[PDB]
Amino acid sequence: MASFKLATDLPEWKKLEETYKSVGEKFSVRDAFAKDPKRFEEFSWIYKNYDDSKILFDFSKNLVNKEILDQLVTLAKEAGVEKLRDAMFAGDHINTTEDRAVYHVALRNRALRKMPVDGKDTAQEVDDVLKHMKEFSDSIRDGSWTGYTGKSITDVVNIGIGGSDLGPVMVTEALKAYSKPGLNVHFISNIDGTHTAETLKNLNPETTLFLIASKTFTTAETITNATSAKNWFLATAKDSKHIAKHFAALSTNEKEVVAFGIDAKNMFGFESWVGGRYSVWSAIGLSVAIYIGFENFNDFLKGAEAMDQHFLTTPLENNIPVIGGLLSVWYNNFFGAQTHLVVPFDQYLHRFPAYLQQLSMESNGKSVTRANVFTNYQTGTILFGEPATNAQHSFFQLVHQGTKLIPADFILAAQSHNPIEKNLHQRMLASNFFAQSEALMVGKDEAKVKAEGATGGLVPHKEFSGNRPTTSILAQKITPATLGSLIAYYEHLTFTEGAIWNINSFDQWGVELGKVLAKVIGKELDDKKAVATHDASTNGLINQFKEWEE
Amino acid sequence: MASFKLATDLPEWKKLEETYKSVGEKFSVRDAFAKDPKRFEEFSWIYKNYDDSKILFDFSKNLVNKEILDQLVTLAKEAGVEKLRDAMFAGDHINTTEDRAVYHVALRNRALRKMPVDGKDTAQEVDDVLKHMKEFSDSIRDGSWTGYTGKSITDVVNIGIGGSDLGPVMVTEALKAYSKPGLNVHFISNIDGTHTAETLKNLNPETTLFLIASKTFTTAETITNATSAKNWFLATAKDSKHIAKHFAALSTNEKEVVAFGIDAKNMFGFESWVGGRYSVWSAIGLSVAIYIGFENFNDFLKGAEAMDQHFLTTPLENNIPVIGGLLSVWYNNFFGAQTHLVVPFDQYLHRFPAYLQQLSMESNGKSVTRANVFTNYQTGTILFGEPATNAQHSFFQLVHQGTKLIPADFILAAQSHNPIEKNLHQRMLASNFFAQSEALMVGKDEAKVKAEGATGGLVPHKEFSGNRPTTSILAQKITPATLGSLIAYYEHLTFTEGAIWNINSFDQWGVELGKVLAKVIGKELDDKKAVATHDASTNGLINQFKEWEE
Ligand SMILES: O=C(O)[C@@H](O)[C@H](O)[C@H](O)COP(=O)(O)O
Ligand SMILES: O=C(O)[C@@H](O)[C@H](O)[C@H](O)COP(=O)(O)O
Ligand SMILES: CNCC[C@H](O)c1cccs1
Ligand SMILES: CNCC[C@H](O)c1cccs1
Ligand SMILES: OC[C@H]1CC[C@H](CO)CC1
Ligand SMILES: OC[C@H]1CC[C@H](CO)CC1
Ligand SMILES: [Cl-]
Ligand SMILES: [Cl-]
Repeated sequence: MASFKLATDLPEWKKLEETYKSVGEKFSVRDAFAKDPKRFEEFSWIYKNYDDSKILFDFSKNLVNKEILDQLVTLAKEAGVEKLRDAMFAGDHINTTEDRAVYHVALRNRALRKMPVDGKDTAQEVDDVLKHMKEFSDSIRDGSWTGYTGKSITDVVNIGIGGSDLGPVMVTEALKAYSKPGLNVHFISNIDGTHTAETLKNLNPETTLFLIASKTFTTAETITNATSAKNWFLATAKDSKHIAKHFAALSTNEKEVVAFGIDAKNMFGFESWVGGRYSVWSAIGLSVAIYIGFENFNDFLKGAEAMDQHFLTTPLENNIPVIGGLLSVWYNNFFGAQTHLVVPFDQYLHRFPAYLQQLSMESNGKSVTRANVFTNYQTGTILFGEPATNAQHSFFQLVHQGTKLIPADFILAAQSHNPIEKNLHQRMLASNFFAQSEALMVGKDEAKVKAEGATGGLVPHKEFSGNRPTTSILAQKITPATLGSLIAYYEHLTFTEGAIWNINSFDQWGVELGKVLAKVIGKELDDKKAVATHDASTNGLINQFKEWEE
Repeated sequence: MASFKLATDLPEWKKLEETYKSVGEKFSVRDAFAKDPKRFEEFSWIYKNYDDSKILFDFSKNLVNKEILDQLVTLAKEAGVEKLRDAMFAGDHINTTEDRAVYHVALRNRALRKMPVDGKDTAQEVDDVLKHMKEFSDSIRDGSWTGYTGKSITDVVNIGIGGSDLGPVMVTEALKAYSKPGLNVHFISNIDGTHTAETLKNLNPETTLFLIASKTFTTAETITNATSAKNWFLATAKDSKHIAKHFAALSTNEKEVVAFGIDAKNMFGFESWVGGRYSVWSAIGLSVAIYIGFENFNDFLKGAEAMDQHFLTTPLENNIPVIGGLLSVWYNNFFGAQTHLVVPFDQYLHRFPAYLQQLSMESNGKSVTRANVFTNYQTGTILFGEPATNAQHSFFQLVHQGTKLIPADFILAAQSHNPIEKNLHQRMLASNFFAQSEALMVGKDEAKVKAEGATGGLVPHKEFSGNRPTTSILAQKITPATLGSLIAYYEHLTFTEGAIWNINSFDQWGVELGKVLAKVIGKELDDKKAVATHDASTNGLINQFKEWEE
């Protein structure tokens, strides 16, 4: 139970509103650098990972100074961010609406610290699943697990949706440099039959392995997809005994897995206290272990663990995910910026924004606090993004010259996995990273536009305001460990935001509703009659569909 | 030159502010349907395509009624939307800042209407490029254009970025059902050397054709990529005489193409008046014509042409792209919603939101009007999305239960290209389409939550406000023609928004800045000394990079 009801009840909230009007609204980043020669040092932090690799988190181009950050830290203290964090790590049931622990941090407890739920350590139970994952993924990779005709597996198809899909997708794409030729992964997720048809069309049943990924093992889309995949498999295999070499399950529900025809020995389990959008660290990450090997997957976990330790043990004023979360609150609640842009200067990370979009928005898109009252202040932001340099050629127009503040995170690795042409591409990429954040800060004034040759009415069109904020995140290399730390950064940022707003970051009563009105209409689409059971728009759309369907 | 300075000073703007306060803010969509039994008919329009196929645009779950829509139409008349549209179609130089025509509509002039720029008809000149495109794409597909060892082309690699990349990507993905076995397309765009390395590593130089897609033929990323691709090609082919069978260009700049080593005969041309984000209809679409055949590409153009005719000839109150644009203004400028969500219930259309994100934000992210003064009101929204059903399990939590208004467009085809399992998947997909928009409108009140079994503090967490607006777009089938119409709808919606805001939707001075910013720093990355020529953050980031680079 909550120590306060509303974020607006915390004394520092009004003080921040007043600082916004006196200092924040008209904040000049150019002036801040001129006032404070040490600003880069003061507003950048080096994170050291467990493997002694490093990531620089530079917040110094944000609309923040010492006064503002000190106030945000006081707000975090008033909100009990540390109390809630500590309860999370203690295994307390801080998912109050589902009455569940929130223990993705236990999934990556590779040190085997005591991490109890309901007074019982989880360290060994988690480790045992990882050992099963190692054994199975090793046998897929070395050919000792063969298909029904005695061939090594060449293609692994994950079937799942939401938290049972997007993490596997994003992480296999991100760490594809660590894959091996001849072993491919695929991801079926949409119920749209296109997804199944296009994915399976050119695969060989004899050498394809399915992972059916579902926490509940009841999700409409996933079980239907999995059934259609089984039918494809059997169209060639022509005997149900062959299923056992070709289908495994990633779930919390052993009874429903067995009911589907998968042997319990090929179920990779996890617990209720793993949220889908926090699940890639669990059995749900099996596709990643198969694609890049268990040891790389373990390194990914250890990266998360090291960031967890940083979050747990660091005073707020130097705690990197907390700082990111405080700046998000600053922009969301005081500037009224509705969005948060994440731009990886990295093609492997092309699905990173999409993954973070689920993490962030599904966590923090809430209107009710832990005191069970409605928020009349803003909660979760809308997170979006695409990789650079492409984004620079497209919606960066609006980032630079539009009327909306869009706080932005830019991410670059100093070293490429693909340093082709003697690192020419990489140097060009990095130059863009530095130059874009610089430009967003410094802008281009009327005098400069004139000096560059514009006259008369053209001039204002070529001006740039500057003072457009960015956070720059520079890693040495996007290894498994680094990616693990980067995701955990955003997990704990998300945590911080939710703690300040006093929401439950860990339920999802909208995604849960997502299965009820659809079943009602599904049955109406199976009947022949025109429908009149809904509002006129829903009826009209259904009836028009009925006239146009096959 | 403009007939007004600022949208806020059009007479109807202050009237719409008063209507927002009195009727708009607290608008009840449920009450609207109860008051008007004909609401679905009054606020939905069937669009008829040139091939007699249809698309239903249902706006009736929006926060709009006759009073509001009539005021928005008056606003459009005061802003001179029709006069600017007519000037666009006349070939006038409405891109005032670059002194260019805006003539993507001429690209899809299959009717060969008189469409002049600078007083000279473009119809035959456009048509002649399309004839070249047909000839070449036919020759790729029929194996008469062979590689340097006499083999059919199997892989076509477009190299380009932004406007020269995202349309080809999105449309080849969208129309993949119309492709043929054994002829694949790929898209290199990022400067990041990963993009080139991963795309080329398993292709055969003997059967790979490159299209270098660049309006200017000077873009740094594209020319660098193209050079690296030529190096890869020559590593196997050895003799540069073989380049003529493997490299073609899509460009306005013949001199630079020929300087690169591409024969002028293998340039597919277009003109200055094609903006990149409006360019897939031009030579830039050659990869589409190769992948799906010229006839399908031509059908795509004819769908756009039909929607152009609708936009040109329809009174504002019944003009479908104008209505969409008026609603956008309503939400952006009166409700203060910063975002616009686009969700295709269609996996083929997975890259459709990203394409629209460029179209929309790059067009309308501006702060200066055609009277060359700064705005005192919001312009372009932030457009985002992913396909459903994935999105329902990603971020729809926030759409349903968060604190932000997010106008959403949902798109479904009645018929799938892949009606597997006797259309089971398709019926399930459709059910979701109808149910999600219904749910966003109806919500779920406190009493219903109690009736469903929640007590005490759990109750508010399970409430849904409803009155969350959607637009539903139901097509018969996403054919080439349908997709052409759909993109043109969003082009003309974008046009409408910009016309009301009095901005130039057709320049992109932030994208142009980005293309000259990186070279300065690139030269500093080539020296190995530490740098102190910038602000302390930019210096700090460059210097840390230098410490960490290979
Ligand atoms: O975030 C969520 O809870 C949803 O995306 C789930 O992750 C998705 O609905 C799949 O649920 P399950 O894993 O139970 O099949
Ligand atoms: O929208 C734009 O203008 C950009 O995205 C361009 O398409 C991109 O910069 C590539 O330009 P070009 O086609 O001249 O290579
Ligand atoms: C072989 N599978 C064992 C699964 C294990 O019992 C579980 C772990 C977590 C939930 S269920
Ligand atoms: C064979 N290529 C000719 C290209 C033609 O001249 C052009 C058309 C549009 C711009 S340039
Ligand atoms: O073309 C591949 C497709 C896969 C799913 C089956 C399901 O019956 C149909 C064939
Ligand atoms: O591995 C494929 C890669 C492609 C680009 C060339 C550029 O030199 C290097 C090899
Ligand atoms: Cl297990
Ligand atoms: Cl041509």
